[PDB]
Amino acid sequence: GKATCLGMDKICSPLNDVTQRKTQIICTIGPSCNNVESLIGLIDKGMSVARLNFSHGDHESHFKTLQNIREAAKARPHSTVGIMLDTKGPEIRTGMLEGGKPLKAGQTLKITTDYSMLGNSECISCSYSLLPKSVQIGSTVLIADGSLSTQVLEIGDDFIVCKVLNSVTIGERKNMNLPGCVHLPIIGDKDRHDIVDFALKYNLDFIALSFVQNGADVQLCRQIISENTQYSNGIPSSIKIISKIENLEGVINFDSICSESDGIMVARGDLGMEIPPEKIFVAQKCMISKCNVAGKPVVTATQMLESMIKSNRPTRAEMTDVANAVLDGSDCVMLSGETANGAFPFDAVNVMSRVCAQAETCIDYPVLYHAIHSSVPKPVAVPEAIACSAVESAHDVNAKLIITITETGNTARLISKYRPSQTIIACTAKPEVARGLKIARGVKTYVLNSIHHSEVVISNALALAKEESLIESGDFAIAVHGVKESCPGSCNLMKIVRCP
Amino acid sequence: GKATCLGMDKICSPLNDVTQRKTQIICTIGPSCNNVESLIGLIDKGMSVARLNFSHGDHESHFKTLQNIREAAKARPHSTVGIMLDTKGPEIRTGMLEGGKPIELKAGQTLKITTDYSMLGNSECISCSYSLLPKSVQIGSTVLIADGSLSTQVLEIGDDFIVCKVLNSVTIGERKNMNLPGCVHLPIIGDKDRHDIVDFALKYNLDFIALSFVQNGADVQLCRQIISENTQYSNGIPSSIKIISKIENLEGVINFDSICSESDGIMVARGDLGMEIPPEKIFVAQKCMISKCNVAGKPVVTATQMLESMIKSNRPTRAEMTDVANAVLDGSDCVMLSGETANGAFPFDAVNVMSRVCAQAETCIDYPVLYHAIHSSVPKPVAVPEAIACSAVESAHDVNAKLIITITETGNTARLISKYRPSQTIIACTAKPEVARGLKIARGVKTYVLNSIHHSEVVISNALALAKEESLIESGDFAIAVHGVKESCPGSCNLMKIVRCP
Amino acid sequence: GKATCLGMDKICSPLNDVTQRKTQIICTIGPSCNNVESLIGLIDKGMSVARLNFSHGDHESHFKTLQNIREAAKARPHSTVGIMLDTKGPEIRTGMLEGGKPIELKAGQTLKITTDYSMLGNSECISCSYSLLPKSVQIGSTVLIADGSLSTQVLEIGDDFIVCKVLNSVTIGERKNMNLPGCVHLPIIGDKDRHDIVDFALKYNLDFIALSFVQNGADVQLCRQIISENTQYSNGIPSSIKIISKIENLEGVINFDSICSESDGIMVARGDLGMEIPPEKIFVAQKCMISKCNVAGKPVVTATQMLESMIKSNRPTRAEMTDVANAVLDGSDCVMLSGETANGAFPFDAVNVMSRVCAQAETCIDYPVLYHAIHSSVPKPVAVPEAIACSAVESAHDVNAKLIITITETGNTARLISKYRPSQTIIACTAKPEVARGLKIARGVKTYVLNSIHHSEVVISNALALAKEESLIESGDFAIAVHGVKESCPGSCNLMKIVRCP
Amino acid sequence: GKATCLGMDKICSPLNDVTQRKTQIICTIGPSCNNVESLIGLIDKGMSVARLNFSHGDHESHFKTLQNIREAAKARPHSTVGIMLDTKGPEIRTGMLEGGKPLKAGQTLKITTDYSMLGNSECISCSYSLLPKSVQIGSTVLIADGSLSTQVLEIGDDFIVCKVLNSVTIGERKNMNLPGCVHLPIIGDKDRHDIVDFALKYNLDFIALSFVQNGADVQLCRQIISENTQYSNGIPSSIKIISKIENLEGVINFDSICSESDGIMVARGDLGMEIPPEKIFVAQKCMISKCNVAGKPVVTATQMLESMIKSNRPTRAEMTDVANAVLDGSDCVMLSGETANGAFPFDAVNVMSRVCAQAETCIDYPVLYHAIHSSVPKPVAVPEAIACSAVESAHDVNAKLIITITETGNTARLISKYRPSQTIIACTAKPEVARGLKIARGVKTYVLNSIHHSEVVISNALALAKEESLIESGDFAIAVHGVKESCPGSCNLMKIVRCP
Ligand SMILES: Nc1ncnc2c1ncn2[C@@H]1O[C@H](COP(=O)(O)OP(=O)(O)O)[C@@H](O)[C@H]1O
Ligand SMILES: [Cl-]
Ligand SMILES: [Cl-]
Ligand SMILES: [Cl-]
Ligand SMILES: [Cl-]
Ligand SMILES: [K+]
Ligand SMILES: [K+]
Ligand SMILES: [K+]
Ligand SMILES: [K+]
Ligand SMILES: [Mg+2]
Ligand SMILES: [Mg+2]
Ligand SMILES: [Mg+2]
Ligand SMILES: [Mg+2]
Repeated sequence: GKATCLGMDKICSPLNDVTQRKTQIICTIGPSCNNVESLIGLIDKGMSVARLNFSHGDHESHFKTLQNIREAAKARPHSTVGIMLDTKGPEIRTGMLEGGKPLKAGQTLKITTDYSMLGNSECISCSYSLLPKSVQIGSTVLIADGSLSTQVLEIGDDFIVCKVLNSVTIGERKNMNLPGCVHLPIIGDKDRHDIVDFALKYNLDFIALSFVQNGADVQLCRQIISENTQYSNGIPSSIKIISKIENLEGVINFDSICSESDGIMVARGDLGMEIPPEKIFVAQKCMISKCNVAGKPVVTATQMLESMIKSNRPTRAEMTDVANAVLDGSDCVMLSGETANGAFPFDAVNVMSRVCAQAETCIDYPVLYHAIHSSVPKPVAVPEAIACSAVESAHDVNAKLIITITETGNTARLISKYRPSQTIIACTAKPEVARGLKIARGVKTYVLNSIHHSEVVISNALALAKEESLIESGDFAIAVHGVKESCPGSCNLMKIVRCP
Repeated sequence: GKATCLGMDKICSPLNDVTQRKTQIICTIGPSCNNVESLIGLIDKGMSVARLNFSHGDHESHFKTLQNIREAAKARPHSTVGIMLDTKGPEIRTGMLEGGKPIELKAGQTLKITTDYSMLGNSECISCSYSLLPKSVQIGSTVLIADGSLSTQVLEIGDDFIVCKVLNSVTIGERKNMNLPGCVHLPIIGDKDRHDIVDFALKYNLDFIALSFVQNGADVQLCRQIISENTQYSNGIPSSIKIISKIENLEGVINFDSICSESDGIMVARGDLGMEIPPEKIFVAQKCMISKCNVAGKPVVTATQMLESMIKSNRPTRAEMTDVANAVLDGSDCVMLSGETANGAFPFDAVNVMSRVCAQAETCIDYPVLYHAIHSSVPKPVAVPEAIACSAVESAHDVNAKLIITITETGNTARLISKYRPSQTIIACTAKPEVARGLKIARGVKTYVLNSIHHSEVVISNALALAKEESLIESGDFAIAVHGVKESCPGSCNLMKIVRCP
Repeated sequence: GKATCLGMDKICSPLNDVTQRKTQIICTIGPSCNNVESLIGLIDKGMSVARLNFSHGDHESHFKTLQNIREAAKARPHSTVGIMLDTKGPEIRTGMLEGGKPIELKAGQTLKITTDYSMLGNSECISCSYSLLPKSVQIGSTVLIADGSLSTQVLEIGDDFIVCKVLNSVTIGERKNMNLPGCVHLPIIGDKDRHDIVDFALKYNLDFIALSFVQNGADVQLCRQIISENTQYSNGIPSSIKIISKIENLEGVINFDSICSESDGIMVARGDLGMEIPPEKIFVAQKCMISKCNVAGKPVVTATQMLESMIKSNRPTRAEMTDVANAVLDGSDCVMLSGETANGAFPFDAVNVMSRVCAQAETCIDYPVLYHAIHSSVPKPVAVPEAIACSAVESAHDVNAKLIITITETGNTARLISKYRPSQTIIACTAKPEVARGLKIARGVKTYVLNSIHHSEVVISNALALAKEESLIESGDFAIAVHGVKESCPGSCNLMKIVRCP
Repeated sequence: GKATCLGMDKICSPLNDVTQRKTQIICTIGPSCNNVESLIGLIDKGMSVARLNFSHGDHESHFKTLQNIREAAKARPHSTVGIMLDTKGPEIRTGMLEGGKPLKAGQTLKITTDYSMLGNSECISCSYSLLPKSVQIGSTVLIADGSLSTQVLEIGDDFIVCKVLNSVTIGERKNMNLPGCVHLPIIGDKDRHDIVDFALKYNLDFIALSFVQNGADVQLCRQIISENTQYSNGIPSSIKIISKIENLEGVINFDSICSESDGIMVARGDLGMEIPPEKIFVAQKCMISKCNVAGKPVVTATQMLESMIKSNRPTRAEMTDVANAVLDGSDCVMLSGETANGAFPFDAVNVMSRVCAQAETCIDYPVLYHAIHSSVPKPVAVPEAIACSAVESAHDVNAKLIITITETGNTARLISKYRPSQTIIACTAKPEVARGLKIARGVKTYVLNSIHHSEVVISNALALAKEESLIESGDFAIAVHGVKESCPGSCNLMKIVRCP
């Protein structure tokens, strides 16, 4: 480690201190940060994308929250905020309890498939009616992100009984996992409805597709998008499909899924089920690596600052956990309970940002570039060659910025794949192109009315980047754009400019 | 990363973990595992080294525990257990609480801290071992307690006390450590520490001195002077006891290169590097120091308490396992259990978990990349043993050997092989038990203690037989054997055999 | 080697050499190719640079030849021809023979050598230009004649002569060069050489001074002082004429690093490094000096006469072609024809052969290995032009471009691109002819001279059109274009375009 | 180039001077060095292998020469000399002339298929009776190692007429080449006879198989060896087959030929025919590289010191030519006319040796080892792993020698493949194993009565190597051998010993 020890040589000196975070941040929006004032708070602390978990909320609160995010967005024109719909999918939920939270290690616990039943510390409810017919005796049934472990003793007609293996006092519409076993579709009636009549209807940027198990699941979601063009004038939506790997089937079929998807989302808590706890990091590190090579953005969806749901400070363990997620090659990190129903959403996003910024300094960039550069077969398409020259030139002359003028975001995604030390600024006229880039590592975006006068776009971008403390006068920047006529002809070029 | 994805390809198949842990494990010995039956329990779950924290216990319990470890050692002749004395040094401690029970401090509350150690403290007022506490703190100063779990800010400074605003909701017990601003106001090696080194570590022939709060090369040179001067208990030959320098402050990090060079090993804990290094920067220091050690060929211990939840629980968290795995991937030779073994409800389960996670994380190491990295760091020409060490590791990989055997009087070649970080378990065959124990912080070194090492053919036969009974190798598998010949080689020489297990 | 075996896979298929030579060619101008029609002949077969060896000719023939080269230049506007003055320097020459005819010396015979230059010599007695010849030789000393083709051993030393035992059966002509023991007894830059530089090279605005027998940096600094002091013929601006230091003795080899640094290029001949370096060691020196030049980014010329057989024959030998190929593979920017063009029977055929062999040897270069080698030799950060140069060469490879175009007022970026040794022909577009001519020793640089370079879009259009008519590129093929923008970039900048040939 | 410039740094210093040649040397035996005193002369100057070109000589002179080589061999017990039979094969020869040597550019030259005809400067003879029926008009016919070029004007019943393209005065049973066109077998009646009743009969070491065109040609030669066991007690001879690539067919089929053969022989003069002169080096460099990877010894058979047939000194061009042959990766070089019918055989071998020694110092060994090491797939057989450790250890501790005790020469051939800077000494009880190793780069051999006491073999080898100025007291040597019992078991090992 060379870059990591240059980091330690700075820790041992009096001096300024310069770090700008490139890892994108997803914030799960809920009661704790639902209003316009909180969402502006999250944007300032470094929210890249707003996540709506459609496992929670109702028709009314979903619409209200969308309006609040977009009102908060208008109050910060220099920050672009992506909006992600996270599908319910074939999840299984506990039913509601009598009053509040109930369970002691060694006890038996009954689970009924009558959801309309107020549960206690002996009998609880289950949303899955085929629960007895999809379980054997000795089967492990995990509850609440796999915090409560149980073993099935008895299987009835419309119930099961489970031996509790943990002392814990948590409940109320928490998730249930049935490892190795679930006769539910990946994209059900509700999910096809939520995609068409919310994600497509209100022109969202990301569908986080829950429990993806093979390429065909992603092809199905793409078919729904191409078939339902009613809310986009008859042009298929450019909304991005982020496949969530939540089970061993997904891991087995990763190569196919990763290829079909626009991105990948992995959580340690989900893979916990069928894959032994001491093996999960193997799967997570490999899938992230595979994504880095494929040039597909990967999100570490792991809840990594759990202590910050109740505390204003995290633990040292939690910071090391985030740092390793970044060093593993994560494009993007995610806050769940810390933002959605926690006491310190702003502090949680702030901590996540600072740790990410620090972990990014320990990346040996040369090693990483030459690794990815040698993975792509030659010859390549012009944009990918321009992308490489941008990243190479930037390093060679110690530029602080890479600016790309784009109608699609193609060149920005390609530059992001080569993982430069410099912040990427994607200058575009199309807001959905700007929002769509907000899971890509290191991509800030500037939304303009025109991109036709390249000299002016680069001038205005350098000026705005100056006011965002990304660059100073005399510093180098790489500018990248196409020319349509008299280049001669059409072309793509790369300028090494100086910030005035 | 290709080794990581070969790991994932196995997760998705019908087969049956075929993995042997190479990362060494230190177990802190205390009330929870003090007896002979518990210590045998720790050996079976994979204890490499027994740690005596001389911040705790008294003259009687220290000696009693030493006898118990060595009785447990006799009950497992095929496992070698190193014994480490961890010095008190210039630490600062909280006093006793009211007839026990851990107090629940609430964020926002005030906490008084007195210089009268003989005072039974409560959830408003606690004690401090350091009499110059008020004269070494300003108002607004952060004072960290219990491996920096409780953060507090000083409101008032009295004659012989301070008052502190608690910044955390947290539950802390008795005689926990305190950290104060600066870069240690006491001697590194005091009267007690020079006494503990000479009249315990040297007197009872221990294997490791874990030197607390090392701040520069001179601190290690001082400890070496004490060892060389005090030869009374070792017939007049300086003890070969190994000095493991603990980096517990920014001064130590600044002076690491010097410390690392002087020391036989290095010990780092995330919990100690609290203060002066911001929490979000510590991993930078820890990863760099571990890397530097890997290059230098000095064993490095991650002393971080990483399975804290297992002090009260039978199972760890998924976060804690990922934390251990990353410590191993970062390049740790050695991991450490503190509260999990010393005063916890599940010592055996804690060591078991640590072992299994370590074994899994080791499969994700890209070995070729790591070997060629370290091989190209050493300048040529080299000493014969280091050339033999490289050929052992190369040959082992080339023919897919399961074992590297070294017959040694010193442990020199074993330490060298360990530095090149082979996938194969190293077995150091020796007639000197202190050579065997001394190797137990070196990544991947198991040891076989014999009465003689004179007949090389027999030592290798017996080692392959023992390795067979330890499920390290099977019949028909290749092993690399490495030893010297004293006469008629011709002359003296060092050689490397590619043998087959019968 | 994989590029070499891709070459062999093409030798075994139905297709049709698609290859353009990048190695530059120097042609020595003399009686055999002195007229305007011959020089146009040399341009068409691939002459990069015209060499005037001022060891030969007189004031009149030098001026006449210069006019002929420049008239030939006007008759081929799309080809740029550099003009090189090769200094006499401290050389020693044989005198004239009896009304001509080359003498046949037989191994074992004696040969007398007199200090009376005005003496018509025979196959027993020849002349010498150096009056201190007897006073700078011992008995048994080896005296080499005609680029070290005739070896002789001194038997007797007289007042104003020596007698030598011939060691070779060989046929030598008039006014050939002599080499004597030591590490040059004359000035490097004499009265004649300072005169030839100022009142010919500078006076008539030549492009290269080939500085004979350079022995250290100070020799090159002296030549630079003469150029900077004598600005009379260039309006008071120091001439941008390029100094190519010739390493012709062991002193030069010893001091190479210094010489190479001071010089704009380097010239080495196997024939010169005769004596003090054993014949079987010369390739060691030549390969090393060429390598050093490749790293330093200074153009190096293999001045070795490699097609000697083609002075009398229409065809070369297979040995001579392998010799040229290896000169190119060794990393030569530039090759040279001497007798083959200057006084030979087949100048056009000689240049033609040199071109075809060079083109073939260039296909066997593993380019990736060569780029990453030179890229990792330069420390970061770098100047903008060198970063643009790298991106040009990388982009060119990545998208399989056939051309790299650079618009330049200096030739700076062209020289930098040339240093990274791309597979693509470089076209340096410039308004200054002396910038175009100055680039003609740089590997792979063709040049296009325009009246203006103000409209970048038009320069690139016209360059692609001209490159199309020179069979360098076809419609639909990619080209890299590289130039500065002076205003509204924003500001000034340097950029790289990936364009398509129409 | 690092090693090449360390060579130049030594050229510029006062100091000792230490080089030992590893490239093996083949000497073609003929009238100029036919007697016992000359052959001892060649051994001292550095002859590795004696070549009998069976295109020349008769039954009597072949046998006489074999006796002389073996008498010369007995007079130098510390030097092992391999003996190579070079087959006539499907070659074509000019007939004899009237008295002495005759031809002017532009003239016509008649060629008759009546071999029993004394030829002049208008009409010459040809050994190939099907010459008119295997040529078209405008076909190029090369004579005397392709020195005389001609174009065919007319084709008769039993003749052709050719336009001479060169002024040259050379003749008398010289070779003829017909590029692109020859209805002769690779192994004819004479060649099967020469192999069985000379090479096998008198227990020679190498068959240099002329004009090999594919794997099947080598398989045929191996069939002859396995079928004819009469002169070797019924055990197939371990004689080595060196396939000569003399035409484009051979180059096309190289991979197959190289795989089947024990070695490869390439001459620039032979490939000159069908492959344009300016392309030959491409073929030669590639085939040598391919051999280096495959671990098969390759001989540069090119006549490279032609000037030394008449002169006591070579040209600077000729030395550079030899040096490049070595740097290209040649295991072995060859003298033809320089030894066979030249004025200075001893000087020719001496020059070849000195140049080879110098060119070997310019080899960057690390680059070459890691190149070949990464070409072999793992896992490997024990001997190849021992071979690598030998070469690695040798470099790491700067050993001067690698000693291998062998019954087969297997480990010596493997060590030779990894191209160490150190001389390899193959200690063996079997002389034909010693002789068989003499084309392998850097292998000297010591023939003993026993190899059973390993300690004594290594002692005696270090002592002999001391007397051969290969090593001094205190210098390191690598020793490599098998142990049959009590290793424990059987094994192969590598010792780092010190020369006493
Ligand atoms: N849209 C929402 N409406 C109400 N509560 C929400 C919403 N989104 C999240 N939450 C709350 O915040 C928590 C954040 O966790 P998250 O990962 O989104 O859900 P889950 O508990 O299903 O894993 C949820 O558990 C829930 O208590
Ligand atoms: Cl943005
Ligand atoms: Cl052990
Ligand atoms: Cl040109
Ligand atoms: Cl030999
Ligand atoms: K969901
Ligand atoms: K302690
Ligand atoms: K000259
Ligand atoms: K033959
Ligand atoms: Mg969740
Ligand atoms: Mg502790
Ligand atoms: Mg000359
Ligand atoms: Mg021949």
